[PDB]
Amino acid sequence: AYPDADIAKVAQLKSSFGPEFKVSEVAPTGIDPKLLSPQKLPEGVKFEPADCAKFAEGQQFPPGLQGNMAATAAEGEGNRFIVMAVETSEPVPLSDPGDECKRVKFLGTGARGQVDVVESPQIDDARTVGTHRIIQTMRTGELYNYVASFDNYMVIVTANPLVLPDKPVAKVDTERARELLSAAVAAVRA
Repeated sequence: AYPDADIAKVAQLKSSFGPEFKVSEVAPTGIDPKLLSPQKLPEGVKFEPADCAKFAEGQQFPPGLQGNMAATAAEGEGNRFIVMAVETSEPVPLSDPGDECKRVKFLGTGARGQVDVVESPQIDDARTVGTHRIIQTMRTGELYNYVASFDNYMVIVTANPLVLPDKPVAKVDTERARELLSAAVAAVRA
């Protein structure tokens, strides 16, 4: 379907960031599901709605998947953006909450937080899902995740405030994150 698709083409998105950004890259290499999924929630935390517990974990990559990943990341204007492109031997099941689970809260001794579905862009022949994770750990850590799924490809944009010692926090540029997702999918596909 996507004959010339190549996760290595995420390198193209370097040119999507101005001189105020520091850009880095991860060359194509075997997948590491731990680097791809949101960080694991602590044990014993309780969920609300309780039936929405799975969606709190965000996009998962099953431990059996084979595949490769490449990434482009940028830090600047008080944000970090990571654009990851993944190709697997079969499609990754997409995490896609219904309205019942568009907000999940959780609470435990080590942690408390919230995972909301947020607007994500329409991308031709792809499914897209956006979330906003706000996590307090023993304190607040925040990020936006945008996922695009097509065939055996998955593209993930993660955007978070830079939290630097003794500096104020900036708001996340979610507009830029969403445009990075569209641009990355178009770059990877052709």
